[PDB]
Amino acid sequence: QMSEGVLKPEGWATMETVAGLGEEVTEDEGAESFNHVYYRQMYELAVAGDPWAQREYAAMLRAYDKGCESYRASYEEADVDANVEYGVESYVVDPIDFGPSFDPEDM
Amino acid sequence: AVKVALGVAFAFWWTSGPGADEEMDAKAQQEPDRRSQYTRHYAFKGRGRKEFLRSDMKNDANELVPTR
Amino acid sequence: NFVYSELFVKLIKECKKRIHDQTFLKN
Amino acid sequence: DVNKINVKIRCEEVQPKSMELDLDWSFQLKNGIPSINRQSLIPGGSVEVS
Repeated sequence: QMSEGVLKPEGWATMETVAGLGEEVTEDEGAESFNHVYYRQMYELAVAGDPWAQREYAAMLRAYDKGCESYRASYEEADVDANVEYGVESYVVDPIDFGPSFDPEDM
Repeated sequence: AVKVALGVAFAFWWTSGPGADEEMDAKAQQEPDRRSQYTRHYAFKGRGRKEFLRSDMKNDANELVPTR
Repeated sequence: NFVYSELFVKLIKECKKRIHDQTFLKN
Repeated sequence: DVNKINVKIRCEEVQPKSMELDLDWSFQLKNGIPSINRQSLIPGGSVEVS
């Protein structure tokens, strides 16, 4: 159990609409890891004073609000579409497949 | 017709090698099986538990979304 | 006085702009 | 001619044949000689034909 190869731990996951403010992004580990510590640093400097940090933190806040309102709008649209497609009925999962048996398999 | 005759005719010669029973004893004498693939598991019941191998962990990406 | 804080803000802001920007990397 | 439309259809048949062969051997090292007798290359695997 203690010797099973070269390991690698768990990291930070990023909220995609506020990282790369508005515009679409791509994946890279170093950039996301930079952004997570960068915005905590800019928050501390903006609280201490420092108008250049206050600009960056306010711009991030603007993108954060816009993405959050867009995503709740998408939730409302999906709920309305589901209430149109089915009635007051709900969607039902597939049953689990256990393989063959000497039984009628929908018993 | 020719192929299924010649393949069986060659199998008769190739299968008729000398001894033919000491290798049965050699194979069956190792009643310990071939070594099986290791997984992390619990001690009491042996259900698998998750691994952090780098060559698999380096492909993983997650994100955060608001809740409803 | 006050020089290292200004240089720190300028350096991490430029490092955010021209490196470590995922929209830049996407384009 | 911008008032025309040409529709093109591509189709693929299925390739139906498949098989899988899964063999295993065993050699006992009395010494450095790997025991290459004729009654040693007989495997112990499985055959699947679909």
